[PDB]
Amino acid sequence: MSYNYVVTAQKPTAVNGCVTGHFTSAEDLNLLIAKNTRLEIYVVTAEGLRPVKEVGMYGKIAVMELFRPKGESKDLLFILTAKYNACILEYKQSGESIDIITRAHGNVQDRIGRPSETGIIGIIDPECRMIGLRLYDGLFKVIPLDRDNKELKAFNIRLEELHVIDVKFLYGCQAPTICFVYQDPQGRHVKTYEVSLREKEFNKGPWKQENVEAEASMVIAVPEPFGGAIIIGQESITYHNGDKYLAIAPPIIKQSTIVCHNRVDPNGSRYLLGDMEGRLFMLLLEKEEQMDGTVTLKDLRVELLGETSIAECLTYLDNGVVFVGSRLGDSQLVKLNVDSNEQGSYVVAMETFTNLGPIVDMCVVDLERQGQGQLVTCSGAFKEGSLRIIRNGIGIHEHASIDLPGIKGLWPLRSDPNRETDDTLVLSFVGQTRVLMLNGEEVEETELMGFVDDQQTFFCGNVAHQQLIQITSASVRLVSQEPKALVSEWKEPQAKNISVASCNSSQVVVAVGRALYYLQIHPQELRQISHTEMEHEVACLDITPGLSPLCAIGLWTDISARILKLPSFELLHKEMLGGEIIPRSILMTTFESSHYLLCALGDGALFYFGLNIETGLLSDRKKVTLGTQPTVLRTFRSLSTTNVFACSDRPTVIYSSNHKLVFSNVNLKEVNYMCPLNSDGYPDSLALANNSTLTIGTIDEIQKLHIRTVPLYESPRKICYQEVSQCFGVLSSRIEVQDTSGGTTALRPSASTQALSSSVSSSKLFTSFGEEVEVHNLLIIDQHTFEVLHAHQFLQNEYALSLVSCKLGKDPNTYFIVGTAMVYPEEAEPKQGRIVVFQYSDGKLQTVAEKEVKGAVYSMVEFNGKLLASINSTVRLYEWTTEKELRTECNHYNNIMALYLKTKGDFILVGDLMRSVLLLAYKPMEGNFEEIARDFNPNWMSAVEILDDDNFLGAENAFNLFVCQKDSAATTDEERQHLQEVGLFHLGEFVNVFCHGSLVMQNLGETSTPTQGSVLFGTVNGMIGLVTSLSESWYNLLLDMQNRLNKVIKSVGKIEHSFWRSFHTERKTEPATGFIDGDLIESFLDISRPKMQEVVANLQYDDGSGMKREATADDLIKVVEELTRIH
Amino acid sequence: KKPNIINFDTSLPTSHTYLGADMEEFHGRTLHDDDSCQVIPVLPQVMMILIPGQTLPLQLFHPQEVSMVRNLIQKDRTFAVLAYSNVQEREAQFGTTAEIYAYREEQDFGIEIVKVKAIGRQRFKVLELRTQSDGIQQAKVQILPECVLPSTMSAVQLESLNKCQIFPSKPVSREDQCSYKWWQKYQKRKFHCANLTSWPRWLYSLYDAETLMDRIKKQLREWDENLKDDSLPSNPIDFSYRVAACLPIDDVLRIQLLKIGSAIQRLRCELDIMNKCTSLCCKQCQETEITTKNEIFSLSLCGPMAAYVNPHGYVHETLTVYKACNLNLIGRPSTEHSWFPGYAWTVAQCKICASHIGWKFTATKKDMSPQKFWGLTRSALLPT
Ligand SMILES: N#Cc1ccc(N2CCN(Cc3ccc(COc4cccc5c4CN([C@H]4CCC(=O)NC4=O)C5=O)cc3)CC2)c(F)c1
Ligand SMILES: [Zn+2]
Repeated sequence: MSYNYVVTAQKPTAVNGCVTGHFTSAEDLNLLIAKNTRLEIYVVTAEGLRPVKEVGMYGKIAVMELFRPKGESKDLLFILTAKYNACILEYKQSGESIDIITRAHGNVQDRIGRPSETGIIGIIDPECRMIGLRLYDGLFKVIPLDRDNKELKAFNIRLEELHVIDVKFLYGCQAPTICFVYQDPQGRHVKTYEVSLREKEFNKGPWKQENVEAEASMVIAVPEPFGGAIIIGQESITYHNGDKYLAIAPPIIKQSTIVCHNRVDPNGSRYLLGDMEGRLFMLLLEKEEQMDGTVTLKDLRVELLGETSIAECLTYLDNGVVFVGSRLGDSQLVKLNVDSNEQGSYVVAMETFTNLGPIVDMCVVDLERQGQGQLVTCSGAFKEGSLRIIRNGIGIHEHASIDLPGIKGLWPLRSDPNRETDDTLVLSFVGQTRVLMLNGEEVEETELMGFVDDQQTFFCGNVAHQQLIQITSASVRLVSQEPKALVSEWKEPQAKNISVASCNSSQVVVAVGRALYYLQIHPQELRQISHTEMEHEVACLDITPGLSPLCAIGLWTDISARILKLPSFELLHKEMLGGEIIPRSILMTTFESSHYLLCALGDGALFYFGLNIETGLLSDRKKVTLGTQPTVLRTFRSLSTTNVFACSDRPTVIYSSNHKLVFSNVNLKEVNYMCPLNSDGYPDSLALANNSTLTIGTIDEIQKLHIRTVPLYESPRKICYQEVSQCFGVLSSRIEVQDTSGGTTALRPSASTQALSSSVSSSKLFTSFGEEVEVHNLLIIDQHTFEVLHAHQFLQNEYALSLVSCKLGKDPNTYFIVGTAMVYPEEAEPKQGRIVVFQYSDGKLQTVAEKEVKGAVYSMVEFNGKLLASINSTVRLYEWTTEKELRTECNHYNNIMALYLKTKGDFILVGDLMRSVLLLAYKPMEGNFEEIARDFNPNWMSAVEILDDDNFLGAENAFNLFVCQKDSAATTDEERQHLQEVGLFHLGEFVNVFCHGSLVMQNLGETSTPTQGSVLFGTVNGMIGLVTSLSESWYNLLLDMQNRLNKVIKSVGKIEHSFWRSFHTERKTEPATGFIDGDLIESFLDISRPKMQEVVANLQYDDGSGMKREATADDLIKVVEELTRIH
Repeated sequence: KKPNIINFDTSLPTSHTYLGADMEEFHGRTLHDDDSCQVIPVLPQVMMILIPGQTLPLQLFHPQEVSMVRNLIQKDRTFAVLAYSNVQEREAQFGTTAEIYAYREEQDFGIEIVKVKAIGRQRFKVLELRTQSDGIQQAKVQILPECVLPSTMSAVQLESLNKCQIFPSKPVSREDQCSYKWWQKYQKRKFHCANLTSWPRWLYSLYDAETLMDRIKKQLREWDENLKDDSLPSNPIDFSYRVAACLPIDDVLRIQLLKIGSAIQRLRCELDIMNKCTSLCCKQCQETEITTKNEIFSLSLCGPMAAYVNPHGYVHETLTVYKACNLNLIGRPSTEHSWFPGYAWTVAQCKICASHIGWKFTATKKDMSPQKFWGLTRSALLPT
């Protein structure tokens, strides 16, 4: 009775494994990346990575490797799923149809067995004879690799060592040999076995057991001619080959432990290492020893290359390029240049691939456009912690791109007879004025006859009477278009330098200093019309049509918009709006089918205003924050009607439906200067000149989600938004080492140590050299510039758990309430905490209130003007007294720690980490809490959210989602006090946070939409989901269409969708119920027309009277597009 | 407060040589399929919540129960003990199945008295209490399953820091600066993936299995000087059952811990009780202190509490305290059926209500604990 619909709004981004090899073809070099359920195949080239495929598998990739058996031209890919679905895939392409066929497939799980603590290990014999899997304690599962083994039948061999840490296959053995490190009460040991396929049991290893370091972690198999293995611990790296033995204890690696590695040489001469805090090491093997042709090791020199992102998987691409795959940071693509050494670093970054995970907290705010949501997350951890802003934007598709050295302005130019086709573009450097003619895809530039090479051009468009005016600071020169020769050139009347010149179809206004001239356009003549003088400096000018009934002017100091008659100096209107800085650019247009004038100041802000077509001025006062850089407003006709481009640090497109000018944030980092373009190669396109380069292309649909970063260099824990202060309150923590002086010195410049104003908590309500202690701060961050406006540091040994931004009682002020807990290493469960009420005003954080509680404040919410707190296992309600002091009102004692508190009306949903969901109701007529329903089931819960007054949604172990519903209409008390569970789903992601909101425009639409509500959830891998409700009829229709799609869509690896989505747990599995896979329903648009017809034959589509058994095919297209429009 | 010399050879009390010596033993174990309904006889005249793993001695005299024991042994060897609530007269909804391992039949006194020992094995729920006219009612029993959960970091773990999740053994044993420092790095390295989630490391330590068992072991050793691995199981399930058996708690709390189906929740509950429990008072009075919290020791490998049978068949759970308070003794110290091999019991009574709080176990030899052993029972003992 839940009938929900779950969809993914942004695919996972965190990388949990990457390989390279000749996968697409034997000649290409491919980089395969698994992010979770997605496998991305890129091709390594000199410029970088060129994506080739994105394929979504029906499971979480636990293991992949590339192997090439005999008789194969290109590598095959063995992928094992977290549900123990093994498969072997092969790339196959025919010109344009790109297919990954499944060579083999099969589930390899065991009926009984506890999965290993160290997890799944998947290794492949270097000679490609077998696949070894360590899935379970005390059992090595072997898959023979034969052409006839298309079902992947495997046998278990007993391992007597239950605690196996790391195992790999050795290189250069006549028969398959494994080497592994295991734990015994005597310590850690390294051992080797000889796996025999015929006998189906182990044998005696070539070199017997040797004792190793007590903290030996990883084994790496050195290939021929060295052989043997290298075991790396926390303090030493040892090389074993039987008789041959080496061991080193370098002090450079004692700081942190190595967690990842990747060979860089085909002969294994050098290796690449990465550690927990993110620095690259470089193991070196010396083959200087050669007695009688045998190559033997001689040293284990280790070199530190530099510092990178916190890496989970390393990989060496061709020509000194390393893809640093981060999971809790951002993916990188660095260079191992050994000659740069700018300050002692061997690495320099080339690219940076975005990674939203792990999303620890998130919030929805209407930053720019009212009604449309914007997502602000808390991504990364340690030094990669950041605030990430996710937005729907009208992405721009680029057709032809030619780099430019930061052009300072562009304008389309035509050097052909008038045919509505502009094959030229006059650039504008700082003082130079180049012109590049591009009839097709040409990029060569030739100087125009009518304009000098360097004259500091301001305006260069199409002059009247079939000419082309190429203006400059010195004089306004117009050159005849067809003759391509000058016909007129009028000098400035004041003989000064012209800064701002505006040209229209028939009238031109050029301003120098504080005086301007209006000139009419005449055939082969520049006939001056009049001249005028301004009281202050002319900051900007604009004449929008061809004689305009008004002119635009701004003051450098006063900064007031002045409008006056075009052919004279007679003023017509004026208005001053703030005037904080000089107005960067002012322009007027009729995008909304009405006369509107907009101004953009130097701070990036924009002020719209209204104007009359004939004569008259309107106010239409509104403030918009486009960006933090000057905005060069422009108009391009290749649009709906006119639209507007606001190029800034955050570019925007202004578009008005009836009378409300909405903003569409273009999906680009920076645009600087923009222009239209009507060239033959890219008709009705736009040419943008970014700071670094330039491009020419068109616009696209809203099918884009843009992520803008704000690095903090520390872990952000919780985030909240305060509207009245226009600020963000984010909790964060930094790691500081305990020096031998009684203090705590930091490790790197963090956002807490680089704020404008700083504070240290001072309350009186109540070791070893090298220990790391966590220091917690509350940062106040501006919502426009994203600069840390304040950083409050809490007491020592105080962990701040929760944070809410809300107003309490009758007090008009809004506060930040932070709940802390004093944690000490000696004691396990905190005994005392602190609820602190801050109030941000005038750029200063002041402690309004302090309350001392006996326990840890795990969560707080705003329950109808009364703060609802969870102190340990007791839920307490506080009233904000008129003396600005919290007062206890009601208590309720539970047997669980209220980790999760979610309210909707008068319904407190309480949870713990043991999936013990409890429901409470606050009866106000008496003032105490009452228990309504309860659902106790031992399992790990990650999050919980109240979908509505009856259904509650949560996430639990094995990456599952569940929906519990209370039957308030039950006539029996035991059922009334019980929460029936009515929905199960295997999401495949670990959800940390749920929040109500939507990232698309909130339009009522009268008829509304079949989906009711919207809840967004954030996962560890960096995937944002979206769950909505459905009616019974739509749920049934979508279920039928899903079952019919499962027989048409062929998945890679041939994993059944029912198995993949079935509610999974270590102890018990059930089929998915009450949940509709949005990804599958949305994939129905991508199938071919014969498959389109195969899917739909008897769905009984119509529900509004009749059934219409034909059901068509475009009706389901309309339904699926309606479901697509919701995210 | 008798430290150091605790010389008793503390394994005889868990052998019950008072209940016969040449006791016939039974080979091994059994197993009941999970989430299944079986028919189990209920032996009557027993009112106690038997935690799994807890030994229960029994003397049975009446012919019906003797014949019931006989036909049980010849067909399986399992019967049912019901966790009776505060209300008597078959007001039970949960219980545990006790399996026989020790048997003897005596023809003495012209009767076929049976001396039999059992240990609980499984946990169950009664659907309905069917009554049979013979006198030995059989219940239809639903096997309540045992839940064991993986590591809380297993879901959110990183695939690289997995080989760093096998810790070297605890250094030396039960030594300071070898625990407070070892546990800090253990927590730091085990829950490093708690940064990806929304909770601190210590919170996940509050739901860890090793950490909770360690805290219980520390507090228990603070009570009695335990021999480190003095039969304390490494398995969290068995450790939880042993600790639940040995806690001096009232009946409602035992029923509550019996309801709990996961080891971690049971351990958290046990810490809550034994951190919130200080005094034990006389139930019949609820006004007089006979005990305290720090004064609890163990002559049994099963802990400070054990089940013993008097020669009349009644079962008593006994708690050991150094110096009991507000108790008066009557009668010469006698040793006919003392459950401890070497002491002489004297019955003790409350200084006001005069209820059988327990016994004083005076010594006989001189290389013993001298006349300082109060084995107080639970019949009048409520936690306060
Ligand atoms: N139908 C039928 C039927 C048939 C036969 C029955 N037989 C009757 C005769 N019984 C022999 C006998 C009787 C009496 C004693 C004295 O001991 C007693 C007496 C009463 C209570 C307690 C004790 C000891 N004691 C504690 C003190 C603390 C400690 O350390 N250990 C203990 O045991 C008690 O609590 C010794 C032997 C054998 C059984 C029958 F009783 C029923
Ligand atoms: Zn009394």
